[PDB]
Amino acid sequence: AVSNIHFCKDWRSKVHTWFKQPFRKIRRHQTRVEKAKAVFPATI
Amino acid sequence: CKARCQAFRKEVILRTIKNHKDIEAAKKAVYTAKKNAEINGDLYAEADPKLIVAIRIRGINGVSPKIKKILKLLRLRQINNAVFIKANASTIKMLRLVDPYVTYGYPTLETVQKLIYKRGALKINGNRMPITSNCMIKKALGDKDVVCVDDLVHEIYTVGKHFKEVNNKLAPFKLNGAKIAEKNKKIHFILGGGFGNRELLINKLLANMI
Amino acid sequence: ATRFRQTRRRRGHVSMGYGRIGKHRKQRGGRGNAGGQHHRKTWFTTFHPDYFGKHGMRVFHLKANKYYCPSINVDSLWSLVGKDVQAQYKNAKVGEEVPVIDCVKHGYFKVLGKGFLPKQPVIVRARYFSEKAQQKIKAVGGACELTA
Amino acid sequence: AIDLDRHHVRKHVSKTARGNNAYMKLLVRLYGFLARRTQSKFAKTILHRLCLSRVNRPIVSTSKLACLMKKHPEETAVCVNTVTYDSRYPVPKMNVCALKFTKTAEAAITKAGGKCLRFDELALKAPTGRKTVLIRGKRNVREALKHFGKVCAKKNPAKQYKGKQTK
Amino acid sequence: IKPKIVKKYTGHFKRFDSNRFLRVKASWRVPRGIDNRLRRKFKGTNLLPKIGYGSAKATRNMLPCGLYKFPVRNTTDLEMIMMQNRKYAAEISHAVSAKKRQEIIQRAKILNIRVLNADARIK
Amino acid sequence: SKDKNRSSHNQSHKAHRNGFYKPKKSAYMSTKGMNVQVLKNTKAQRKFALAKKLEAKKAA
Amino acid sequence: PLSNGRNRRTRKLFKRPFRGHGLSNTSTILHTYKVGDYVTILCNSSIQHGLPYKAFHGKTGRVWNVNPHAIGVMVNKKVNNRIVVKRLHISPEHIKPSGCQKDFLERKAAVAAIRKQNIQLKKEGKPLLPLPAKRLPKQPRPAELIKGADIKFTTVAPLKFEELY
RNA sequence: CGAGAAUAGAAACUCUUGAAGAAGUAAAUUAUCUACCCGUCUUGAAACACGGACCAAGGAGUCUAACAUGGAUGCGAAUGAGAAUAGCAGGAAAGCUAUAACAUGAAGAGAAAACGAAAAACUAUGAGAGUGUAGAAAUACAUUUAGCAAUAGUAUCUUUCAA
RNA sequence: AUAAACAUACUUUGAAUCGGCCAAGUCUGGUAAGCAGGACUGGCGAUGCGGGAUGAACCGAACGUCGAGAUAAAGUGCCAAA
RNA sequence: AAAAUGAAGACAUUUUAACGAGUAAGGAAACGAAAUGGCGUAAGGACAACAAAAGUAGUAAAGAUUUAAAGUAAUUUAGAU
Repeated sequence: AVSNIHFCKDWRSKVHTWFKQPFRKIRRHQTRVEKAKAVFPATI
Repeated sequence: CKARCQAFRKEVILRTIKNHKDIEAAKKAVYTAKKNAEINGDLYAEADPKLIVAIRIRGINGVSPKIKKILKLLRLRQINNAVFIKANASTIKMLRLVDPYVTYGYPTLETVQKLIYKRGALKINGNRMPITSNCMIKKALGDKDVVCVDDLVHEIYTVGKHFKEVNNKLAPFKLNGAKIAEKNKKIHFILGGGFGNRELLINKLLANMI
Repeated sequence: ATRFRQTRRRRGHVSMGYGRIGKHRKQRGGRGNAGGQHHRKTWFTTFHPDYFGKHGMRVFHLKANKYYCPSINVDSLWSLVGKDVQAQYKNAKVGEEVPVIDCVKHGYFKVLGKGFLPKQPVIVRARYFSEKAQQKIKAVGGACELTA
Repeated sequence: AIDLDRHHVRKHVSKTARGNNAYMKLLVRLYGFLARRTQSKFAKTILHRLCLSRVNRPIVSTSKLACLMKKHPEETAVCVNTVTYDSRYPVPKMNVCALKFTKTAEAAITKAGGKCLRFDELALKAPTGRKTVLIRGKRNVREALKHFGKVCAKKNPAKQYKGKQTK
Repeated sequence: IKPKIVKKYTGHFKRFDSNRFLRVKASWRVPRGIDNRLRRKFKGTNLLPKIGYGSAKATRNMLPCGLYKFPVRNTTDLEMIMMQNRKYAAEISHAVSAKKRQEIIQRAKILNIRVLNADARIK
Repeated sequence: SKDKNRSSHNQSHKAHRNGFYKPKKSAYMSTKGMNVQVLKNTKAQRKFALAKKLEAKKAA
Repeated sequence: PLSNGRNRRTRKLFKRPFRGHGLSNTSTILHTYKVGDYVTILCNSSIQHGLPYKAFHGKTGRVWNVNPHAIGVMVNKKVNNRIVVKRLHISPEHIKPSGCQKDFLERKAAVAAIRKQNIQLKKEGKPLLPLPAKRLPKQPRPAELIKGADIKFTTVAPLKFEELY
């Protein structure tokens, strides 16, 4: 199989690790929780 | 239970009696015909031998490709390995192409016996089992009507109708070492060497090699 | 699992499994698919003969949503609704109710004819039909509708 | 030294159930003792096929068992492999015995009136094998087989592992 | 009862070129060099550890006393070989203190178990 | 820096390690390129025997 | 160093037999080759059209297919370490009917003659004949007498040297 | 004279040395035999070929991304759905639940429009399973039945100018 | 005729290698070479051991650790077993 | 390699036979009759006096210098300072 790999360019500076994903889920869930509290038809 | 062992021994005794008749009766007719031919002034032409015993002489290093295959078909895959070979126009020619690696003559009944009694072996289930009984020979060679060890020695000596089946079953004998030559083993026995046809002078070499 | 590699068993070997006469120099014939027509021609000929060249017209902006047309053979039409429903209506005829195997709902547009349908009247509703599919459905005693 | 054609190396035939499946290690113990004692070629055949890798134990769809057991009414099909379901064709009444029955293949066989034996119940019922139809599914249907060889060849090409600039 | 423990080689297989240099330790490492005097098995220097040197299976790992070795850390380990006091001999580990040793040594007398460290860490 | 151009030394003992791979008996039974008249008689009979065989199978 | 020509090294391989020039016979174009016969390829340099490759000259092959003007012949060709199957189409002028099975096809007749008698002797109850003995290499001759009435002797000794000039 | 066979018969010992150190092993020296410098390029190095004064610590096939073959595993015309993302208890960079877009696959060829598979298959060899006879033990023979996998060839069918 | 069930047929994946050298009851260019280039076969390379005092190829013969015996090449005035 | 036996014995079982030199290179882990067998360093999850005080350690750990034993070998164990 003929390889097609686009690593010739710079890639180590074009990486995006997803380590914040466990904490993004919490951050948004603590926004809806604190948005329905203000006025509930806000998050409706 | 074990009353068939008693009856089996009688059959082996009966077969040894009959087997020694063929060897002795054929020996008498050869000598009787030699006396009658001397008296009458005729000449006698002795019959050609039927059995050839070949011994590997050299090692395994430096063998030509075709000669290497002929020795394998003769089952001489090791040095000092003696086998019994049928003699006709083919094996005699095959034993001539590989002469520098074999020495072969003709065995007497006193030599066939010593090799099979002392260095005998059989291939049962693929294992080279040394001969230790007749129930072992009967189990392997019952269908070839060879039930004892004097039936095995007789068939080899006279080259019977079931010689090929008996011959391949016997494993190639592993023999000792002994003085092969007067000069060296690089010249024919005719020139006082080691290899080549030795006729009835192979029994002398096999006597010190068994 | 770096204790399972070949380096852990090839410790003590000087060449490290890469040969003394020809060492493990960096490059062994370019970088990537270099030399496609000069010294690796025996590769792109033995293992990818049609790699080099041009064939076919150019679709400047292909719209892959207009070539989309999943197909279901006739033998698999009855498995959309089930094997219980097939047996329930196994004695139906013309005039009485028969199930409609709406293929478009399940994501199959075309209906092809391959294999054999059970000998029961059946209604098939799908966007496109094959010439030998319609014969197979009709010969069994069914109907072939169209949708959209 | 001795001149031999080739030296003694390991024989390329398996004799145990591979992996650590503590249930497959029992059937081989069970069928490796029935083959030795009964000396029946059916048990040697069953033992031999239980020690084959996954790619050499191809599945037998229920429509293959149906068309193979059409003329064998009272028989117990014996396939040493998984038995899947052919959702396009009906499943008649038959007694089967396999290493693993797929959920829909097990429910379909027993719905029509059949039975789904394991390999322990078969040895108890017919150890030597008396009313069995030995079956094994197709082996050349694998997709990996197409690509083997050189595609450029003139007689039987391969199928050219796809990649860059494919056409 | 004791079978004669027969050894096919009673020496040590020292590393090649360890009697000249100090960076080369006396632990065996088979030479892989092309011109090595030893891996070609030249005469005079042809000593390598080959599986033929392995001692007899019946008397392998057997101490000269005729009993195999069994290490114990506490008095409760002794019970693991209280049935086989004619095959195994206790050997108290080197970390067990001088107080727990007199518990093991005395208990080994009760169960009649030979102990190879009966004079270790004595006062 | 010249070199040895060619030598058949050892090239024949190599080929006899894995011996000459003979062709299978299926290779001697190909029917490609045969007489067009013979291949039309053989096809015209195989169709005739098959039609009478399948009809008998359907009858039973 | 030789060349890559198709018919290279053919000064003595394609030369016609001495006093054998000109036309071929009329049984060359009249023998009937049926599928399955053993024929020998023999390149004929008089007829250039369709001359088989010089590496097949003298090889023995099996007629596999008989075409109106050419006889299909298949032979085994040797490659690097494998033997392949070659399927030529040789005109009858370039091939000769091989008699490799000349001996074999006369042993079959001898056995078939005997087996024909065994189906008659058995029907009429006579003891059936035994099949012919198999072929064996030259066996060691037995012992035979020699009469002393028609005999004569010639002494044999090394010869005294006689000069050749 | 006497094989087989039937019946009767017979093998338990002695001396020397050793807790004053037996046998075995280890260390040093002597004595006969044996022994050229390790690593590497090389057809060939102990080489008058190159690095090496000695010692300690460090020191070189690793990580990610794409494809493929094979060994183990789950499910199987489906598999995955730890795709984002949304909930649960517990406080949790862990654990559980999401009838869910989509990836590979279930259908193949054609540059493309346009299309889209059965004669409910045939032939050959082939894995098994019973029965009886006999050597009489394993095992050999005769006969009824079965056609899986695999290989080759066949009819039939979809697409292509062309299979 | 003889040999062949750890027989026979393979399939998939893959490593190393394509600087070679020597012998000859052989050949070509050369006056000739321990030169250059070849055909068939065995070796050194990749290989120790007994012998040729020493020697990559010569002769014997290819190796797990040993004990006892007949051996092979070749030797039997001393070094040196006879 | 072939037979025998096989829920746990033990030494990776028992019997018979053949075999064992080798640079480059290969033989990943698991696979009861095991589709090669193992030694060592560091870190993580478990197990370690089974009658409710449950691996070793101030009655002297790790380390260092030696002496003996086991293993063909990688190395392990123990005594003394």
